[PDB]
Amino acid sequence: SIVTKSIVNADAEARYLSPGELDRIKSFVSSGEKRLRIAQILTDNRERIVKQAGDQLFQKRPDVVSPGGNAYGQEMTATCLRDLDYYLRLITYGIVAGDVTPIEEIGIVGVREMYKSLGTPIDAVAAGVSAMKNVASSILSAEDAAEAGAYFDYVAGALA
Amino acid sequence: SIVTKSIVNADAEARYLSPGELDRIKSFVSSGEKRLRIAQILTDNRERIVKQAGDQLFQKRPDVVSPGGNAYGQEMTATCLRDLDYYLRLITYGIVAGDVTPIEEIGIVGVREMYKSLGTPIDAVAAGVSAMKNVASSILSAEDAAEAGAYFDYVAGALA
Amino acid sequence: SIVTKSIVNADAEARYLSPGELDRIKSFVSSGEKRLRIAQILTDNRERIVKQAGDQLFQKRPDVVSPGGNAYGQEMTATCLRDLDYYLRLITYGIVAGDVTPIEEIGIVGVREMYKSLGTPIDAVAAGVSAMKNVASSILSAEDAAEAGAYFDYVAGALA
Amino acid sequence: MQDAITAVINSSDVQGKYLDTAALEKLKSYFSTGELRVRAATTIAANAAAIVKEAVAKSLLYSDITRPGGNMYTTRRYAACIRDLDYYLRYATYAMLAGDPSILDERVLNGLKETYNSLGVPISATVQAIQAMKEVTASLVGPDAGKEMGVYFDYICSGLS
Amino acid sequence: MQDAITAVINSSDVQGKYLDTAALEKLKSYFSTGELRVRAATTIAANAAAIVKEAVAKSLLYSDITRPGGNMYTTRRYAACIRDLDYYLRYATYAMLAGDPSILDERVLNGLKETYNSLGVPISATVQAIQAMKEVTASLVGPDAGKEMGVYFDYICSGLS
Amino acid sequence: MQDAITAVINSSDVQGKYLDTAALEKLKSYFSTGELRVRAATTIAANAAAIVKEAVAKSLLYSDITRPGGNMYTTRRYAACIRDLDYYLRYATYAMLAGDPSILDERVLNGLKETYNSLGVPISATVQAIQAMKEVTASLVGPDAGKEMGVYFDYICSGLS
Amino acid sequence: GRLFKITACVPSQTRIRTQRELQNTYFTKLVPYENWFREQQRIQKMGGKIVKVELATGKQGINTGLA
Ligand SMILES: *[C@H](C)[C@H]1/C(=C/c2[nH]c(/C=C3N=C(/C=C4\NC(=O)C(CC)=C4C)C(C)=C\3CCC(=O)O)c(CCC(=O)O)c2C)NC(=O)C1C
Ligand SMILES: *[C@H](C)[C@H]1/C(=C/c2[nH]c(/C=C3N=C(/C=C4\NC(=O)C(CC)=C4C)C(C)=C\3CCC(=O)O)c(CCC(=O)O)c2C)NC(=O)C1C
Ligand SMILES: *[C@H](C)[C@H]1/C(=C/c2[nH]c(/C=C3N=C(/C=C4\NC(=O)C(CC)=C4C)C(C)=C\3CCC(=O)O)c(CCC(=O)O)c2C)NC(=O)[C@@H]1C
Ligand SMILES: *[C@H](C)[C@H]1/C(=C/c2[nH]c(/C=C3N=C(/C=C4\NC(=O)C(CC)=C4C)C(C)=C\3CCC(=O)O)c(CCC(=O)O)c2C)NC(=O)[C@@H]1C
Ligand SMILES: *[C@H](C)[C@H]1/C(=C/c2[nH]c(/C=C3N=C(/C=C4\NC(=O)C(CC)=C4C)C(C)=C\3CCC(=O)O)c(CCC(=O)O)c2C)NC(=O)[C@@H]1C
Ligand SMILES: *[C@H](C)[C@H]1/C(=C/c2[nH]c(/C=C3N=C(/C=C4\NC(=O)C(CC)=C4C)C(C)=C\3CCC(=O)O)c(CCC(=O)O)c2C)NC(=O)[C@@H]1C
Ligand SMILES: O[B-](O)(O)O
Ligand SMILES: O[B-](O)(O)O
Repeated sequence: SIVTKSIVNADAEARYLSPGELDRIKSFVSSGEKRLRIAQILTDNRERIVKQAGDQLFQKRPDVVSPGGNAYGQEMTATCLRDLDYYLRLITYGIVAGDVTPIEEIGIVGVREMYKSLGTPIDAVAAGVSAMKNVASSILSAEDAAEAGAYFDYVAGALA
Repeated sequence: SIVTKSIVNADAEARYLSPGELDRIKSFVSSGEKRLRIAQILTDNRERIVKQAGDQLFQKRPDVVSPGGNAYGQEMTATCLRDLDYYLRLITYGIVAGDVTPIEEIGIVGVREMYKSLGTPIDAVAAGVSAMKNVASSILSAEDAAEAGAYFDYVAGALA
Repeated sequence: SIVTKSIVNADAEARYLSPGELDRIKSFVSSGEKRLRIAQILTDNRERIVKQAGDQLFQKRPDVVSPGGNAYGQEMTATCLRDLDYYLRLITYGIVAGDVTPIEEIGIVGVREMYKSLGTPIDAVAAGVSAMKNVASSILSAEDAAEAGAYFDYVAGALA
Repeated sequence: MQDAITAVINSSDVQGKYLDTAALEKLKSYFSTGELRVRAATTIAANAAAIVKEAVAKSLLYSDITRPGGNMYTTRRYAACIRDLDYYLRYATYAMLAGDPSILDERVLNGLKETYNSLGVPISATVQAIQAMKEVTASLVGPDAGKEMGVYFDYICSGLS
Repeated sequence: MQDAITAVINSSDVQGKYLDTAALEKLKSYFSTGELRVRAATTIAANAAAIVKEAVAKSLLYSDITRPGGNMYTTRRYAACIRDLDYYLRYATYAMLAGDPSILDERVLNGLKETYNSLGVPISATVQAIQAMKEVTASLVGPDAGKEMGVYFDYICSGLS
Repeated sequence: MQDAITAVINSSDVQGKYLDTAALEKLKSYFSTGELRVRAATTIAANAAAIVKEAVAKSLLYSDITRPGGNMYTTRRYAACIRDLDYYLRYATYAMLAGDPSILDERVLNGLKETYNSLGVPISATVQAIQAMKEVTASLVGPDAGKEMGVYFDYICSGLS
Repeated sequence: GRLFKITACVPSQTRIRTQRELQNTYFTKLVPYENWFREQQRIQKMGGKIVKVELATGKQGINTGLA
């Protein structure tokens, strides 16, 4: 959140917030409507966005669900969708927040060591997120899709 | 005190005091009765020194005792004289120790922050201290005035 | 020993031991029985090695056993030999450990400060250790004497 | 530290839930108090020195605390005391701006009671001073902003005792 | 830290004695197992990641620990946890190699329990994970080396209790 | 730290008083002994190693303390110990010159008993060795200076017990 | 090697520091044996007061095996 970021900076310089920082906060709190709207829509369609995104991912990345793949099997595949759901949720937190800090703190820091250990091909996880963006892109207004897209692109870029 | 300074210097180098430091300590102690005498003259004439110093200050700085001024009112004017007395007391301590360490630790470190918060014009306090020097110089021999003078000058320079 | 050193180095780099370190430990343990043997013969001839090194030292440095000398007198002389025995024992530890670390930690670090305070001529203690090397030569094969000698030289070199 | 937004996000994340209706309600309440908070902050920053000055005059000056033998005697100690008051004000303002006290625990109350007890700083007198600033700040920012700032002033106080 | 060798030496030194029979037996005993220790460390090093992976899968995955609310939830905590397991394995190996637990007290256990308690890291779940590592490790190095590694895994476990 | 001069100034200051008769006498007493304190310090510095050597010889040498198993065994620990003695002698001399023990509280006793106890450094033996230094110093500086130095040697000992 | 677990309080004797120094004022930290003498003295000269000293690594009187 921009409020926290501003407080952290001001505190680092042992001063109150600068008029510029306080103004950006004013703007932030008022221009929230469109972002909460976007988050709500993604939340409501979660089951569908993830389900269809999985389908796309497996079509483009069949290796992950074939003998030897990390998500091979009914249960393993279910776990894969569970992770996509985790990220979709994280994406909604980031959208309402106005930045990718919640996404970064809950699901990006250490993500490579986690998946590296599990044997999960992280680039494929990136693909599933891109897929969710795609599916989401058929539910959001071209503008809402454009704004939320920045968040999806972040997670995807970070998942490599 | 030169004794404390020499020890601190000596310890910083994990060594015994040098012949020079020990010699300076010898002069310091033998010069003890002299410094105590000067400090006594000030202590004895403290009321007149402070009272007449205030008179000079308020003459040169009528704004401090006029409405809106920091020392406006008899109570407030009394507190102003009390501070001058504090500094005069600190000055006698300095004289005895041979240096300004007693004065700075007790009344110089943080003095600007203190007076700025109180709303007291520190430059006027310096002037008041200089006035106490002027008055004290009317009872100290040229040699004694020269010695005590450096302490008043240190305080005035540090307050200004 | 080399086991600790390798571990200390590996830990410094947050890594497992290198193949070379592991190979060095393999040589260390396999050559264990030999080092035990060498140290054992020194241990078995300790009394003679110390006594003879003593006579040799005193014939060479009579000043230490003459009036005013550090080892002057029967009790002082016995204490001097007590020290040679201390070092012989330390040398046997080093031989078994494979390095001089036991000797360094037990009898080298602070040694110059100790003897200086005591007034003991350190160079003579060194010469006494070299005298022990010579006596050990008369009871060790050339291969053993060369292996053991490196320790004796370390000690004599550090006691300069 | 965390603000009111992040605080809600984290409460939902620990449950593994997408933000629901109530969570979303809390978020709106914050966003809607945003300009009032910024205003109060802007004011407080301007009156920073004056708030402390008055609080000090009201609770500490002309007592035993400032006279020889007091913990506020010597210019060095007086200055340190008002500096702390400055910290408390600034930090409480931060917390109010954020609508969350976490910054207070993380940056103010963290090892403070120990430092004060160790140095001999009278805890009670400090609490009185912080509370004097509460009364002073309230009369400047209005009852609402004053109530908010107050929860934070009291938060610091409670952590001292 | 000491290894089996320097440990015996230090104790003979404290008595002021040349290595006696008991001391010599101990040194010899270490020396006769030396290659077995190296062999075991080689295997562990080569299967380091795999050991942790199976241990985690056996004792930590698909439980409340990894789900929202559990200490392994969030990619940061997951990574931190397995990083710990990596530390334990690497240190237990050092200790096994040295034939002495001193490195564990000096470089690992020292105030570890306190750090965990303050962070909320479940000591019980951690011990479980270490115990699982013991089994996985033994399946690669054989019973004897598995038992010797077990000694150091158990030592780390006792230090957390 | 403070010397006899500053100690008086500080006690007067805490009372907010100018130097009264009692305080002026305390100051005159210090001034009249200054040259004598300087003379003693000169002598002590010239015989520092000698003082420590004789003291150690009288109190520590040829005992369990220096034999295998003793805390003064190993050249490493022998050096640490005589280094401490060197430190005690130097600080005691400073305290003597200052005519005030504060420097000992601040720079010697400050956490010493704890370091010693955690390390297992024998405090009884340390006290005996400082006691010995007191005796050796007195035989070089004369009865009066020997008693003044004794005040500071004892101060250190009391802080260790 | 050998490690000390120490706690101290170091005040401000020269300037009225305005940046958050509470973190640098009251502290608890591990200090390697070979650094304790120099560190302890550093705090002592700064008018700081030492509250607690412990041998964190436990083993006292090690003759050999200090790494
Ligand atoms: C012999 C080659 C010469 C000699 C020796 C000498 N040493 C001493 C006294 C002491 N020596 C030690 C030595 C050590 N302490 C340790 O912990 C270790 C490491 C294992 C060593 C080597 C100590 C502690 C003493 C002090 C007596 C004691 O045991 O407590 C003396 C006596 C000195 C005296 O005046 O008392 C002597 C004579 N003297 C020589 O001239 C040489 C060359
Ligand atoms: C894993 C089995 C589980 C778990 C662990 C966990 N640990 C931590 C954080 C830390 N771990 C350590 C431990 C070490 N550091 C070292 O240098 C060494 C060896 C010498 C060890 C053993 C430390 C110091 C920390 C502290 C912070 C850090 O990251 O360094 C965490 C993160 C805690 C947090 O919220 O920040 C976790 C999650 N958690 C589990 O649920 C289990 C079962
Ligand atoms: C799906 C795109 C692909 C895939 C996924 C997959 N993941 C797992 C297992 C786990 N994933 C996680 C993930 C998270 N934990 C967190 O705290 C966060 C942040 C919010 C995330 C994203 C965890 C902890 C696990 C371990 C299982 C558990 O829940 O405890 C699997 C199963 C792996 C296995 O072998 O068990 C799979 C299949 N697999 C693919 O190939 C993908 C491209
Ligand atoms: C006189 C030259 C002028 C002046 C003085 C003035 N001072 C105050 C109030 C205070 N002054 C102090 C001073 C000190 N505290 C210390 O510890 C030391 C060091 C020894 C000093 C010098 C303090 C603490 C106060 C606060 C009151 C108290 O004693 O508790 C006032 C009163 C201001 C008010 O608003 O109440 C005044 C008037 N004022 C001038 O204008 C002068 C040039
Ligand atoms: C003022 C109302 C009263 C008072 C205060 C007082 N405080 C100190 C010294 C310190 N105060 C702090 C506090 C903080 N530093 C921080 O970083 C934070 C958090 C952001 C806080 C709250 C600290 C660390 C110190 C010690 C270090 C320093 O001074 O910089 C003093 C001086 C103590 C001394 O004797 O030197 C005083 C006087 N004293 C009163 O009587 C009050 C009622
Ligand atoms: C000597 C009479 C005896 C003795 C001493 C001994 N001391 C140590 C170790 C330390 N001594 C200190 C001492 C001080 N720290 C200070 O700040 C001051 C004042 C200026 C003193 C005197 C410290 C900090 C240590 C530990 C750290 C270090 O050595 O640098 C040892 C060594 C302990 C060890 O196990 O290695 C010894 C042996 N021991 C005796 O038996 C005495 C009677
Ligand atoms: O300290 B001088 O420099 O030796 O006088
Ligand atoms: O230690 B080597 O360098 O790897 O042998």
